[PDB]
Amino acid sequence: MQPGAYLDLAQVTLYVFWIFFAGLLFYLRREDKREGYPLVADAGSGTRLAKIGVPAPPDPKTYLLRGGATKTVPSTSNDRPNVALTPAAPWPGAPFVPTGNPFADGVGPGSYAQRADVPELGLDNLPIIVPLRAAKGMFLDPRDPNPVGMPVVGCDGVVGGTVTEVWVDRAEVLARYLEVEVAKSRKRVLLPVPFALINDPFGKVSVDAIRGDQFAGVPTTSKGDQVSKLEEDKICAYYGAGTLYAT
Amino acid sequence: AQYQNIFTQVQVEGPAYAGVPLRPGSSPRETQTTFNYWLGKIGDAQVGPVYLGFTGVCSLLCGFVAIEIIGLNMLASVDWSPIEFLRQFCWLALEPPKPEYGLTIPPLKEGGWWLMAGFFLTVSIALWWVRTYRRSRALGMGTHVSWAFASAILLYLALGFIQPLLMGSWSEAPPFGVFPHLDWTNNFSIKYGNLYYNPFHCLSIAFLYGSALLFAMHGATILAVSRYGGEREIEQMLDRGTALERAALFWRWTMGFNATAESIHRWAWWFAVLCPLTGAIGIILTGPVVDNWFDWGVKHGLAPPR
Amino acid sequence: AMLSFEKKYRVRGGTLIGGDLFDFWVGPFYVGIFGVMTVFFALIGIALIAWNTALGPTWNLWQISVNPPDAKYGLGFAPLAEGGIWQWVSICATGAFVTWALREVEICRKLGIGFHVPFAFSFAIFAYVTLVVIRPVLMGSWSYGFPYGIFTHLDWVSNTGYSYGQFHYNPAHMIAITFFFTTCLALALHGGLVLSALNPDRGEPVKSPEHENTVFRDLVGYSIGTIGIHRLGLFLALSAVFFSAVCMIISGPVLAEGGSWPDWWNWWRNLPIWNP
Amino acid sequence: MWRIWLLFDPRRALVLLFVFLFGLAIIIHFILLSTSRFNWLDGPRA
Amino acid sequence: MWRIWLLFDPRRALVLLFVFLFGLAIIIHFILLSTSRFNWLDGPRA
Amino acid sequence: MWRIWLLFDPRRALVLLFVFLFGLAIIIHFILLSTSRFNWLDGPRA
Amino acid sequence: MWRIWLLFDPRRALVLLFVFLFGLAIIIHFILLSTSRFNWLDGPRA
Amino acid sequence: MWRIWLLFDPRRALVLLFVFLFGLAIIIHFILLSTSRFNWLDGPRA
Amino acid sequence: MWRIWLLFDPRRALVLLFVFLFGLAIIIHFILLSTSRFNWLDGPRA
Amino acid sequence: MWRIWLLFDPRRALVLLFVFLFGLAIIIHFILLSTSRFNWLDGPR
Amino acid sequence: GSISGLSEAEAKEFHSIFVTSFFLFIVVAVVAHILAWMWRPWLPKATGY
Amino acid sequence: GSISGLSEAEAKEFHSIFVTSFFLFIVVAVVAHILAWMWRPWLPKATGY
Amino acid sequence: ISGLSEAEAKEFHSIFVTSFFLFIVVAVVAHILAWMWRPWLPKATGY
Amino acid sequence: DGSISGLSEAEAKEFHSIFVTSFFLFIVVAVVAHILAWMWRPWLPKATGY
Amino acid sequence: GSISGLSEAEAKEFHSIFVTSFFLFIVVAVVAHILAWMWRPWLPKATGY
Ligand SMILES: CCCCCCCCCCCCCCCCCC(=O)OC[C@H](COP(=O)([O-])OCC(O)COP(=O)([O-])OC[C@@H](COC(=O)CCCCCCCCCCCCCCCCC)OC(=O)CCCCCCCCCCCCCCCCC)OC(=O)CCCCCCCCCCCCCCCCC
Ligand code: BCL
Ligand code: BCL
Ligand SMILES: CC[C@H]1c2cc3[nH]c4c(c3C)C(=O)[C@H](C(=O)OC)c4c3nc(cc4[nH]c(cc(n2)[C@@H]1C)c(C(C)=O)c4C)[C@@H](C)[C@@H]3CCC(=O)OC/C=C(\C)CCC[C@@H](C)CCC[C@@H](C)CCCC(C)C
Ligand SMILES: COC1=C(OC)C(=O)C(C/C=C(/C)CC/C=C(\C)CC/C=C(\C)CC/C=C(\C)CC/C=C(\C)CC/C=C(\C)CC/C=C(/C)CC/C=C(\C)CC/C=C(\C)CCC=C(C)C)=C(C)C1=O
Ligand SMILES: CC(C)C/C=C/[C@@H](C)C/C=C/[C@@H](C)CCC[C@@H](C)CCCC[C@H](C)CCC[C@@H](C)CCC[C@@H](C)CCCC(C)(C)O
Ligand SMILES: CCCCCCCCCCCCO[C@@H]1O[C@H](CO)[C@@H](O[C@H]2O[C@H](CO)[C@@H](O)[C@H](O)[C@H]2O)[C@H](O)[C@H]1O
Ligand SMILES: [Fe+3]
Repeated sequence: MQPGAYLDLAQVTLYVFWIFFAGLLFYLRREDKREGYPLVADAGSGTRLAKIGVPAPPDPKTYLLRGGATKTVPSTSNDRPNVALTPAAPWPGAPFVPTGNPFADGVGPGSYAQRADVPELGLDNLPIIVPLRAAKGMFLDPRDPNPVGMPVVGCDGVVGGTVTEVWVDRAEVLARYLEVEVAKSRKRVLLPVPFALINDPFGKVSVDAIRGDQFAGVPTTSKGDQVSKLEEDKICAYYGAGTLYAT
Repeated sequence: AQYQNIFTQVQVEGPAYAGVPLRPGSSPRETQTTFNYWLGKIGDAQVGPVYLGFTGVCSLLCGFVAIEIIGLNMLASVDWSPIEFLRQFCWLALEPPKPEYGLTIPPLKEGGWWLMAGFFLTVSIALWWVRTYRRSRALGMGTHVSWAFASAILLYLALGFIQPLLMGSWSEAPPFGVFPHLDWTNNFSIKYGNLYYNPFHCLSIAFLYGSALLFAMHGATILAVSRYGGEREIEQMLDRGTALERAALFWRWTMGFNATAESIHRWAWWFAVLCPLTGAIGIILTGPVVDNWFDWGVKHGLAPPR
Repeated sequence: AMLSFEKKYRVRGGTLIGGDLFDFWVGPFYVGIFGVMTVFFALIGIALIAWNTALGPTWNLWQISVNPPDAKYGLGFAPLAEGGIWQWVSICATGAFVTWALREVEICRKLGIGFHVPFAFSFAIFAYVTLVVIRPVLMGSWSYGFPYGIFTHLDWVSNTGYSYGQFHYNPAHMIAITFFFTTCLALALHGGLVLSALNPDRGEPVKSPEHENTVFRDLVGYSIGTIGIHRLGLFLALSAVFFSAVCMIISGPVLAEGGSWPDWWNWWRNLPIWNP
Repeated sequence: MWRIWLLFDPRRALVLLFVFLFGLAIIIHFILLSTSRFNWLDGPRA
Repeated sequence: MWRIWLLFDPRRALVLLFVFLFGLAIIIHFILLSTSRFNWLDGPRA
Repeated sequence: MWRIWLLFDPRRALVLLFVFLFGLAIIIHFILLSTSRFNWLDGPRA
Repeated sequence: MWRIWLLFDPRRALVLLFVFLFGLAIIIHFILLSTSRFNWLDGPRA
Repeated sequence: MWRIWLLFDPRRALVLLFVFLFGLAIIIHFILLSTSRFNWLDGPRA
Repeated sequence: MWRIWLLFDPRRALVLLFVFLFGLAIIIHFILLSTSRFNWLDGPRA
Repeated sequence: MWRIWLLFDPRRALVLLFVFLFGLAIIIHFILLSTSRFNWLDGPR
Repeated sequence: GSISGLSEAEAKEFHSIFVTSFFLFIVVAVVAHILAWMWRPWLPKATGY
Repeated sequence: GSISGLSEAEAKEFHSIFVTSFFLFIVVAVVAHILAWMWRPWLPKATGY
Repeated sequence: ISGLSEAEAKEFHSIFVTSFFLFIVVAVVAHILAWMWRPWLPKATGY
Repeated sequence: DGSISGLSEAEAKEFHSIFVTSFFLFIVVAVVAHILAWMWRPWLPKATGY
Repeated sequence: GSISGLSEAEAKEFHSIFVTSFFLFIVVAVVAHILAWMWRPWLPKATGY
């Protein structure tokens, strides 16, 4: 480290940084493995020992919740490991084929997770996803189109129903869902706003994920003024299935 | 499927939100609050309210003292003409002290005003750091934002204070000016060899590039899965839905590994913080330790003798 | 090989070319036909770089360099031993990038999500193509592309920069630098905010988005929201690269190679409001 | 060797074969243009 | 009554065919422009 | 040695093998064409 | 020594072995080609 | 004095103490190696 | 000593050991090859 | 002293110890190799 | 069954065809190499060709 | 069962075929190295070749 | 913890030990040959 | 259903009539301007200059 | 409607108008090219400038 020697302070500092950065990469890859481990072995492999990879998954982590409850991750009860799928070939890495109806079985792009069957409660213990008719003090900013009244068309031009309400998110003010009355049923379903183009044809709402006649199959809510997280996830997955199975 | 989530389609409007009640030990907020239609097209429409207490007011006062010193010197250097001031505003500056004064307090027209402006700007920046820490603590949250801000503060101090100290002269510092400080950057690179061959400069550039890369990736991913409710990153971690599952599986089938709804924000934090840290280290090493970076690169096989 | 929740997503379909022949996984990686193509292109490029290095004087990692052709060849094809290896490595790299983007498109189709990620990668591909294809063509010869070397393309950057007076006065360059620094700032802010909401102070419950709005309304008086921050991040990161590509397009093809950017700004100093 | 169409599907094999052949022809022509003796546009270099 | 348009869909073949054809035309025109003998804009570079 | 086809699907193994062989052939041809003694188009440098 | 296959999957160990061996052979061949004494294409002076 | 461990969990404090001591020892050794009088490998004449 | 295999998985231990040993051997060979005295390919010239 | 293992998981402690030891050993080796008196490969100059 | 999904009969049939094709490939390669050596030999001497 | 999932019979069969192939590979490599030494020797003296 | 029976652990340990020992023997012979080619550990004045 | 744009047939025909008239007046004025500009200084020189 | 949102008769009307407009564009382009050829003929003699 003397003047003239090959070793000097700058390269010592650089190697110190290299060691620190290796440590940081290990820490980050360790934090990355708090969901989805241990792995599920493929076909033709041993199932006696678990596969975890070389950065071993860390110990479970506990979060303190508002009411006083706790939540331990990984969330192993959200996986849904047994579904209606059959392997398309006996070798490892082969895709699966749905045995039944992918819209109702929840596989592929129409797959949902087993979330808690309660609504998100917000900072005052009242549900945040709420119809506008049950949120006192909120309106629709008349500068933008009013979807209430517009008909809804599927990916095939057929009209599936009409818009009767807009479900909003309290504490994050935003339109999250549209309530759709089906054509000939008097029943109500939900349509996620990111799946709809409001005013694509001048007086209509275009949904290019499912065909107009499939709105009858959208899952429904238990109560008419609140939605649980499981129901939200199912309603999103139903429209996600049409991206691949609407044909 | 055809609606990209870039702009809000229909905006919802309600009453203004006062805010979460503050932990005891803080002043009351303000009450003025308004809404903006254009800000609501991309994000949130509510503007305000703001919280001002002791630290924020003192920070603003010191920062304006420094800004006023700089501006009055810029007007005096142009003979107080506002026409000639507006004509060439980006070419004016408050120069650092002259090299013949060391670390003493120089005359006003030769470095004293520069030193006073630097002192008051530094006090302002430290008070704003204290304000970030205090506002984060007053709500029961962590302090990750203030410790990310500390790295930028450290690079600023290395550029203006630490390296001049270790070099023994105030003249090694940048001027207060738009184009003059770019000229100072160029001359700093030219004066100490070639700054491309400073390895910590290379690491800092790598982390800036990776910061842009990762923030583009994260934004695109969250916008792509927002149809399944992906933007609620906090609830998706306490109760994993299908949005984060699809987000993780995309990157797992793409590049072999993935993250969680929380660890990606740690990747973000660290790649953002490591840019000014490595930058400050490289700046502190330049001059006090190494005075010619190309000779260092030739010594360690970075380039042929050329 | 599958995550604990992955099995219900590994369904068949969603390809562009090839049908169900390449519709499988190798470990975690999906393959498709574009995966085969991109690994092929990458391996050919790496083998070509290694062959070009064997013909050179050193195996030093920092001194490896694949140099572009000489200016005497114009926009034609150069001999393999005197510039053609650079051209073929460029072709292979472009192919690898395009096939990577298309494989990402296939993965998006299979999962049922938006196509924002390949669209955002297209901007980086566009910047690379601007650096190695568009600007060399507008200038006249392939000799204007940068070398494929860890420390020789930095010398290319510095020589190109000093070929225009001081490159700091390029206005598109200034806008791009502003966007890059703002992107870094926003990434730090977003990461720290989410981490502080998920890991609160000692003895506190996990916070909510209302706390996240409140902390930035208390700090600076405004908060953009949870979807707004991701929109803004994508916007900033893409605008930086767009304006850097513009910055390089106007330097050389528009402003001559012996000109100065500092003297352009004199258009402001010569306005008749104050010029005489 | 008719047994090849029992292992493969002609509708996809034809696409793959045509793309591969187009790419190979492109490669060979590009390599030929790189030389001086076999350049059929400018001819031999000075 | 050609079965070729029974096993192979035309609307997907035409777009890829047109992409390849347009790319090839662009490539040939560029290669011709980048030469001295067949540059029709000005001519030889003297 | 026929047992190797009880572990690997012959279709995809065959196509991967062909891709590998084509890449290897291309690399060897480039390497030989890049030398001076084994350039079969222009000949030796001299 | 046959017990090594009561621990590792033979099917994937075989592919990993193939990849490792091919990479090693390529590395050695390039190392030889880069030297002067063992360059078997153009010869010593390099 | 044992009451200190009622404020700090021993594991975290012990890890931090070991990291701190190791870093300090490294820095002292390198400072000594930097000089001319206390360089114990090459010796004086720096 | 055999009890260490009741702690660690032997598969991951063996894969880690093999990767580590290959990396160490390759690095030692490359370090020797870059010297003048222990360069066994071109000799002690440089 | 046997109680330290009641405080730290033996697996993590053992892996971290081995990694630290190998890093220290290779760093000392490279520092010695960087000098002139203790360079054992090409010798002093 | 097998990981591949084939039976012993199908495996042996595919193996016979595979060996035949591999052998014709090797034969053509050997002829090409003989022709290339007659064009230009490689492996010079320590002083060159 | 076993960690791999195989039986002893399958392990022994695979090991027989593996050992055979490995030994043929080793023999071919030994012959290649003898020919390569006949073409160029390596391991020079401390003064060169 | 590992998931191994005690007998499996002892058998693995025995086989591991013999493999390690044979590897060490091969390395020692290699080093004897390498020293015969060119010795290292010069004197303070060079080779 | 209805129009993809929202305009009925009558509104469409009216907008089209006004658009055509405006475009035609624009084209006429441009043609006069070009005749005048040619009378000032022509373009399209011979292969050797003006 | 349909995938695009148009009927078959609407599509035929669209196609007729598209074709006739494209045809007028092509004919006026051809006239422009004839004029341009008369001004400055490309494809000149053996060495044109
Ligand atoms: C001074 C130098 C000092 C040293 C420096 C280096 C130090 C070491 C660094 C290590 C870094 C971490 C790597 C992982 C190590 C730990 C692995 C572990 O615990 O388990 C594996 C572990 C998976 O654990 P698992 O899921 O529980 O599975 C357990 C079983 O393995 C599952 O078993 P399975 O049956 O399901 O699958 C088996 C399959 C598993 O395959 C794989 O896992 C494939 C991947 C392997 C790992 C690849 C690691 C690559 C490391 C790259 C390091 C950096 C290179 C940088 C290059 C820069 C170039 C410029 O294959 C095998 O394991 C075969 C093993 C047995 C072979 C037998 C051969 C024949 C023996 C018998 C001969 C004849 C004897 C009898 C003779 C006759 C007697 C009568 O692997 C991973 O987690 C993979 C991801 C790890 C990160 C990868 C990316 C890291 C960054 C790379 C950057 C560079 C670019 C990419 C590489 C480019 C290379 C050129
Ligand atoms: C010719 C010039 C040299 C060069 C000279 C320098 C010098 C000198 C430096 C850099 C630094 C950097 N260079 Mg450089 N750099 C060059 C070429 C490049 C190229 C390129 C493609 O060529 C790139 C991408 C970069 C990029 C970078 C970054 C990696 C790094 C800046 C970090 C940062 O975010 O600071 C921006 C952030 C701060 C400065 C901290 C902010 C301080 C606080 C938080 C802000 C307070 C604002 C206040 C409240 C506002 C009111 C104040 C009053 C109005 C006055 N350089 C060439 C080779 N570069 C810096 C570095 O750290 O490298 C070691 C640095 O000092
Ligand atoms: C003396 C030199 C001049 C200067 C001369 C130049 C020149 C010349 C250039 C720049 C360019 C840039 N300069 Mg400058 N610049 C200077 C000083 C600076 C300073 C500073 C603090 O002083 C900063 C912050 C900058 C910043 C910038 C950016 C605006 C820009 C670099 C970003 C970019 O191009 O993205 C583009 C990103 C890419 C091209 C990435 C491509 C991604 C590809 C597609 C993916 C590759 C994958 C890989 C092959 C495989 C990896 C796989 C592995 C397994 C991991 N310059 C100095 C004053 N600058 C560049 C620019 O604007 O170009 C557009 C540029 O050419
Ligand atoms: C990770 C490193 C990156 C980074 C991070 C970073 N910057 C930060 C933070 C973080 C984490 C903050 O928390 C803090 C902040 O408040 O952000 C909103 C800040 C900040 N970074 C800032 C600027 C900044 N950061 C830069 C760079 C970077 N910051 C890095 C790229 C640069 C560059 C590239 O030059 C600049 C100019 C400020 C906007 C802010 C710190 C404000 C401050 O210190 O104010 C001092 C007060 C004065 C000078 C008085 C005059 C008033 C203004 C001129 C200052 C700005 C005030 C305004 C932000 C709020 C006003 C609110 C009113 C209602 C009172
Ligand atoms: C002739 O020239 C001048 C100029 O023209 C060139 C100027 O234009 C001006 C500027 C005036 C204007 C024309 C602009 C208009 C502005 C005003 C009207 C405001 C007037 C302002 C002043 C007269 C002076 C302003 C000074 C202020 C606001 C306070 C200054 C305080 C310090 C300098 C701190 C002292 C330095 C220390 C202690 C160093 C310590 C290091 C640090 C950086 C940390 C400092 C931190 C603290 C001390 C606070 C910590 C607090 C905590 C932790 C919070 C505790 C909890 C609470 C909530 C309290 C002036 C005055 C001037 O003369
Ligand atoms: C004796 C000790 C105790 C004191 C020292 C204490 C130390 C700690 C000090 C250290 C100081 C260091 C750290 C700081 C170094 C600064 C560099 C890091 C960065 C330089 C800043 C670069 C910017 C681009 C500056 C531009 C500012 C200017 C354009 C604005 C002018 C405003 C005018 C127009 C005011 C409007 C017009 C009117 C008249 C109304 O006002
Ligand atoms: C977050 C910021 C906190 C403060 C950070 C900085 C604290 C100060 C660092 C420790 C001070 C080291 O002490 C500092 O040593 C340097 C380096 O020799 C001396 O600086 C010296 O530089 C050179 C010689 O090297 C001479 O030309 C100069 O005249 C002399 O001053 C300083 O005069 C002394 O102040
Ligand atoms: Fe986020």
